Amino acid sequence: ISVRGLAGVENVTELKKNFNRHLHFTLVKDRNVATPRDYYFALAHTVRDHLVGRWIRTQQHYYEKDPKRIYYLSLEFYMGRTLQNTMVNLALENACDEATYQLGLDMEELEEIEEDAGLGNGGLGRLAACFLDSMATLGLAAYGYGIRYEFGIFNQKICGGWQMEEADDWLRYGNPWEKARPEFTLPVHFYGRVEHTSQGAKWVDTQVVLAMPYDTPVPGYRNNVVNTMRLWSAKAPNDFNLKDFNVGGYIQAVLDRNLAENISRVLYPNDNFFEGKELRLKQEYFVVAATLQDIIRRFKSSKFGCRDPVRTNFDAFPDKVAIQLNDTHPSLAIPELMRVLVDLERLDWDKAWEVTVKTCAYTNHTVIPEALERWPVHLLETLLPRHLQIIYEINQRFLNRVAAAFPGDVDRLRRMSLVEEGAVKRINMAHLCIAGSHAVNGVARIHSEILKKTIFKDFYELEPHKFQNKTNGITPRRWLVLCNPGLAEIIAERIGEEYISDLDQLRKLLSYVDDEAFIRDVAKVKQENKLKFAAYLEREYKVHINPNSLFDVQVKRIHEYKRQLLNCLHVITLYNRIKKEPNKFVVPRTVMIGGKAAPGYHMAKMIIKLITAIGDVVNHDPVVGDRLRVIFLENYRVSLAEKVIPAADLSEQISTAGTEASGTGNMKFMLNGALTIGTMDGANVEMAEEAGEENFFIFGMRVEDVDRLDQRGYNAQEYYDRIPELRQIIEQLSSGFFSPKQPDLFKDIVNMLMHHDRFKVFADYEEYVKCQERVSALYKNPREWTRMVIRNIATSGKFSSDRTIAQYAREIWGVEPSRQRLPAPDEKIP
Amino acid sequence: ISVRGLAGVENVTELKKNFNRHLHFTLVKDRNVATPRDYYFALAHTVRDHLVGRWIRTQQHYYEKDPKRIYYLSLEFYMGRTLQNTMVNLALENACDEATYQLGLDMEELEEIEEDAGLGNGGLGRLAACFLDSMATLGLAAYGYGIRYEFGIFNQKICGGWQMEEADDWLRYGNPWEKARPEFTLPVHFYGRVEHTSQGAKWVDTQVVLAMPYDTPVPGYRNNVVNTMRLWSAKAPNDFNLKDFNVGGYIQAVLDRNLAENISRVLYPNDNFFEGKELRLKQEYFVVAATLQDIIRRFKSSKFGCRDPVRTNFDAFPDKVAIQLNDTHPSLAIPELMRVLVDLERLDWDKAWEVTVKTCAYTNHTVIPEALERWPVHLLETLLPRHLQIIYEINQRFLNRVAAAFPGDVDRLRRMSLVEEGAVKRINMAHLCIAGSHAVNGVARIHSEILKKTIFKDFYELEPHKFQNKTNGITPRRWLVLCNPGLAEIIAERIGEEYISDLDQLRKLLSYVDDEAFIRDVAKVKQENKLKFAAYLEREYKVHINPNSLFDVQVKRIHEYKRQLLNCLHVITLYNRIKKEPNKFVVPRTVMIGGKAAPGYHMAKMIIKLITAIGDVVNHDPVVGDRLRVIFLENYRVSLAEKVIPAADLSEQISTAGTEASGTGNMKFMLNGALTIGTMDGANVEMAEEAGEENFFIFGMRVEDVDRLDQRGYNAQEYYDRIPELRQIIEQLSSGFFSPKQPDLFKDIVNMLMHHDRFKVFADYEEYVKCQERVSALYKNPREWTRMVIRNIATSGKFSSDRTIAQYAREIWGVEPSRQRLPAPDEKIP
Ligand SMILES: *Cc1c(COP(=O)(O)O)cnc(C)c1O
Ligand SMILES: *Cc1c(COP(=O)(O)O)cnc(C)c1O
Ligand SMILES: O=P(O)(O)OC[C@H]1O[C@H](O)C[C@@H](O)[C@@H]1O
Ligand SMILES: O=P(O)(O)OC[C@H]1O[C@H](O)C[C@@H](O)[C@@H]1O
Repeated sequence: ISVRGLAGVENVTELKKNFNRHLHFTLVKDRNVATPRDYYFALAHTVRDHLVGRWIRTQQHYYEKDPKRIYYLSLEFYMGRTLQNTMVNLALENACDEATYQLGLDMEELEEIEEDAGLGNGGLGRLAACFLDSMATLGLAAYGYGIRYEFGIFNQKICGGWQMEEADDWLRYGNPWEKARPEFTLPVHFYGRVEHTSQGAKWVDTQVVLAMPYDTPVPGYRNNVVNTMRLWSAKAPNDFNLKDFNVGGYIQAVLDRNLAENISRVLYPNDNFFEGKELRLKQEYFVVAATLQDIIRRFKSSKFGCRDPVRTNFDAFPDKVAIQLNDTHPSLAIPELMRVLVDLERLDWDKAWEVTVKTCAYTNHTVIPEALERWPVHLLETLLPRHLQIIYEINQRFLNRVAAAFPGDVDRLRRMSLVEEGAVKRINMAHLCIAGSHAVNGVARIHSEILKKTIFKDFYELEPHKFQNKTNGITPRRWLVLCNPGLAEIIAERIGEEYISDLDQLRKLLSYVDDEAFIRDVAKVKQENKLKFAAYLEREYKVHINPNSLFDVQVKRIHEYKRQLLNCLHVITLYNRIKKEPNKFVVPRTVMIGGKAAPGYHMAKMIIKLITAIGDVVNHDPVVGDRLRVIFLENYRVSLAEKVIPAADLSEQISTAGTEASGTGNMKFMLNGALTIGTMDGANVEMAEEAGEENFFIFGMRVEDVDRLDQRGYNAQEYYDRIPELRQIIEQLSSGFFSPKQPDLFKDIVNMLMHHDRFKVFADYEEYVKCQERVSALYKNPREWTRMVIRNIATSGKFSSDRTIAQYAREIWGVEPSRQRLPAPDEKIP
Repeated sequence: ISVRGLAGVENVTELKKNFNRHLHFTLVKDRNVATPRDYYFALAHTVRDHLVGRWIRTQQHYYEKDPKRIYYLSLEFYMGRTLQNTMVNLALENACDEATYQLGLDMEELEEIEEDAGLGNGGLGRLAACFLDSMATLGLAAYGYGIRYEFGIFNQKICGGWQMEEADDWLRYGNPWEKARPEFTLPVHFYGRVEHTSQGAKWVDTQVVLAMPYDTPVPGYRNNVVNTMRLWSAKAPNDFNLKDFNVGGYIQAVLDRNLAENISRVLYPNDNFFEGKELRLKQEYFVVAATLQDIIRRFKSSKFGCRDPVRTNFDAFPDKVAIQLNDTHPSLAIPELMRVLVDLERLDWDKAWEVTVKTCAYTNHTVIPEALERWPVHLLETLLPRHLQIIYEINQRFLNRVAAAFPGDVDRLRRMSLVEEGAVKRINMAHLCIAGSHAVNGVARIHSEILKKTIFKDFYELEPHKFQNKTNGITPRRWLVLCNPGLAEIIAERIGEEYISDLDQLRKLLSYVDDEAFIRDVAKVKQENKLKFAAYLEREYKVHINPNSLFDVQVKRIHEYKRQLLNCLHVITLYNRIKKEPNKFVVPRTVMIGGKAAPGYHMAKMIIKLITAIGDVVNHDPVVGDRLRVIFLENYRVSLAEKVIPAADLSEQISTAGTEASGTGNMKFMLNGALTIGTMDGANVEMAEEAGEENFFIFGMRVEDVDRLDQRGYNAQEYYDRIPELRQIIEQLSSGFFSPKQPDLFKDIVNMLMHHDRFKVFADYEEYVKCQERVSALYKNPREWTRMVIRNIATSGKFSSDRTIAQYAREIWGVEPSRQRLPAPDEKIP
């Protein structure tokens, strides 16, 4: 059937009775009333049963051996569905497929019922999920720590061409994967004040919110390692949240509990944009405060909570603990770790600081200013009084270091401060992270260099040793084996199965680049994938596409820097050329654009309306026929990504050079048989460098050209003046060609493009359509297109998150990865 | 070990492996980290496994045979713990005891970990729980319908002698008994307006709240019948509760969902007191609206949703459905049933009314005016516009009936109206229930008569056939076998086990009233029970009592009508007499008073403070020694009741004649070997009538005397003037003898007692202490005390809820009870 494992005789039988056990005992139903949803839960519980045995022994193991623990703090974990992925990593897919078949059910149909765990916005949240899978696969004693939001990223609905947001109640029917652990509930403090008494400061008169943990298993790939992802839930204490007496109402007091619990209710839907709301800041401290207590508790036990030197010496803390900051969101971990060590454990400042800097590491994800976390001091002052005091003290000592290193450089002092003066004083969280971490890293080589040359130049000059680079990557398991079994199978037919946990081996496919059978096969799976997607489209969304056309897709969050607008300009150009010479042949294309816009991002929502507007015109023009279709992929999410990427021919990674830190969707497309048209931005550079620029469609300005243009001054009018095709499009938008009933509907877009384009869209237009012509030319030659595809796939190995993690492990965390199978799952009950 | 069933070889082994299965697979723990709480859950899941098989077949059965269904609507279901009760009804107690023993655990210790299901206030809520058990035991196709509050009755804490309320988060660790059924979620409407168009009225522009059901199994006693208790939870739709667009905030919109969901958040802690809050009215419509849709859906299927006459003829509705109203709380079921039949199903008014009256029945629980539900019309007008219109129309037609029956009786017309004029117009819910129900019943013979003679006299004259009586009762399973296995065993040694489901057979114990061994045994179990309670007291609450003293206990909600105050006056009297003649012998007593006061009931909370105040003085007076102890039983609830009642010698049921409708605690004490000192009120009359007034300690005014006194005019000063002992007590309270630091602390109590005593406490004082002397005299003669106890126990059979239900079944519901074992639980999987 494929290498989805063995469909053993004993195990298919075992699976079936357990499926029935759960349907009866767990779901309390009987075959005559069970619905596809009940069937999905019976299977889910059956699959979950197979990894609890391994989960327990993996955790017990770490307790016995006591290795260095890796804590990955992130406010986002974009997990997606977990049924299939678990089957894959446990080599249970074929057996389950067989068993459910014999039970007379379609597994694929049941998989579609599982709700996505959308606890993320985009890149940052998905990176964290890929990292978790890789860390488990490399046998690291790693824990994912975050917030269990009851409402993840909103579900997007397109009404009248506009985006409509609606609550993502992903827990409505329950989550069979998580395991509530009320018994490990911890208290977290807010507000209050600071008392300076005799021997130390005291954080007093605080409001308490409880943090209840929920554990979700993270199985490695076929090695029997099952790590833990612990998500915190907010819970109100029963006392003061009732006991602070003297009139108010008993009923009201109970109803008001949903005020402390609102902390974990919803994820902020902002991608690469900072919103200084109090609720956000509370979420950030909540995950940090709770997580640290858990970290120290585990440390206090270790082998020190037995003997060792005997005296809670936190000198070994950094040797046993490593906490990674996914961006600046969990940055309060730095002052919080100090608060505990100094205030509670009573270590002297300097010893505490040494421990802190040595166990923390920060990962930066973007260079755009509006994405930078700068919290107003009045907010920190009110909510976390003691932490503000600690930050000021950290700032005081750090600046003194700078003054001593650069005597008389007074501007450098204000530039590097963690405290920013002005309208309102703010705390620069990124500066806090650099100072309290022993390693700071970019997510792609060019991004890492830009940090050193630009944004954090002063910091780099101060401590050059801190700055590193760790190019992102994706997990080959979910992003290849799981979403594209067809491609995975043909690859395995030639080079084996070891590449799933050793992607570098894909290089061996280079020697089949002229193989006639392989070329035919690679081309065949892509065709089958396109056919399956085209079908899904009519199935779930309804209104036909042509599977023979080139599948041009751009899927990612809607941003001005991602330039979905530049994609739009090309689409309109194609249309206009067809309308000019109707009876001329052009390569057919289905351009698919999908993504979510943050609710308050007006421009982004205006762009979604433009895309659908273009589609309304283009898709109903009889002269165009089936040569050009414009489709807006609704509710883009992980599960939707697993469907479109395998069916894509052209991947669009066209951000303005220097704005996309790395990107990961790009890598997803490369490994799945799509060719890339993009700019020399983020990881695109390392991808073209790995595949050879000849096998990539690079166009536009490089970083240097962008900067030259800024010195000069960017004037969009010039481009409008010298390019008639560009002019024609802008006047079409301005006159209502795309919005008849509301002719001035797109005035904001035109106004912006002509007068305040921060991402110089017009500047890359000419080179962009010229380059698009080149891809169309190559698509006309199937054999050569496929051969170039083989060159990309065979060369994408460097982009596996296993490689990224192995580097973090060795160069930051100080641990050694291991592909050693944990001693089976085998029963056992001590 | 006792007759807690057989401890079979095959079944004790089977239990143990399943206990381990769950500990591993369900709890995801391993013996080395499992805590008593984990052990309790493994056992709970193991026990729950044994009744799912029976649950499924019982329900499937009713679907096949299609008998008349009984729907018990109640806003309260005071369930308590369910582990032991399930073991008892499934004859699993000994096997579980054995198995857990072999696993090296104490079952009793694990039982104590289960949280009470406190979804009730007192009598009314517990009656509903006893009824559910009896209905299952008598094999009736009955369903309990209510609200799944996430916060039940508050947990009471005594601080400084004052009651402190704190949230009852009974779901914190989860509920292994319930089964969420998200797939049967229903929509419920609120607000909106009424549109009168061409063919009928339309309820329009309504706010929608979803009702999600949770099913809990209700096993009958050893007959393999497992009925269902369905509790509704409020859930916000994802749409409008987000989709009603045009600024407000996306985050805020999501946070605001906890506004529609506040409907099922907390139970109103009012016992026999009406609070006209909107939230309450919403809870009342919510349970009614959701439940009815479920009832009709099941009816539409029946055997009509196949064939029968063919044409949704609701003429057979009353033949297939019976809905019982537990008080007036679910009274909106009457107009709601009409709304559906008329507005949605389009039946003519008269046909709809006929169906409605014929399927509904109302149970009244009290005669005090402040407990009566009179909803302001402006509230119904805003929240349920169409229902108000229907009520007015029902009122119009009913009054016309009255006018036609009593021509010219204009006062009778205003007196009987469902609408009350005055300050604000209100809707008398009790009048609504009488008019739209075919049967109205009291809960005790005297209460039932009072309804006919007083409160509902006019209604009785109009339709004498509606009014009935159904004396309350309690379940012998939880209230004897479960809480007092020792007494149950010795009874079974003589007369067998058939009495557990046929309590009348207790009469056979009358022939052992002179049996020397029995007298010794009955006396022995009571001593063992007292010893176990005295221990529990020091264990969990700490500060000694003497097990040889008479255990004088009064446990029920704190009310002015229950007269805990009269109990207090006696306690102080005892104290004062001892202080007068210290070296005189008096029978030792431990008087225990326990109960919860509604948060806003100032007097009730003042009484709790008085009780603890008396204890502070009495319990620390060296001259008193161990002869007199005053203890306030904290957090009285079902689980606490199962501990004190079996250990009681004297039961206090001293309400003012004519105020306690029936009472049920009284019956609990009678069946458990306690003698009763009380007034001729509620069921007390039927109890003394059953045991013989000679075996009861009756004192005080009868109803007639109370009324004579009211004609005359009650003057408390008279009693104060003629009774020196009474005078001495009042002046002690007034001068601070019981409150040194705050001498005027109890001025409200004294003021009330002397000037506004609605329950004439002083009037029953003399006869009360005189009578208390008589019980002390009899306690001095162990043999005779025990013999009188045997007379009460042997004669309590009439007070089993099986008898009550059998009567409801035959005289109201029109169904026949059956003690037929359902065809085993046996596997099966169709
Ligand atoms: C991989 C992924 C992303 C990131 O895409 P980029 O093109 O790097 O912005 C965003 N959303 C989802 C659903 C993803 O799977
Ligand atoms: C039986 C019971 C009641 C009712 O007691 P009465 O004396 O009839 O008021 C109240 N609360 C609990 C805990 C009960 O078990
Ligand atoms: O003790 P910590 O590491 O917090 O948690 C360890 C626990 O993790 C998971 O919930 C699985 C469970 O078997 C294990 O006992
Ligand atoms: O169809 P209704 O009567 O609503 O519910 C019937 C269901 O009740 C319970 O949840 C047990 C389950 O086995 C049964 O199928």
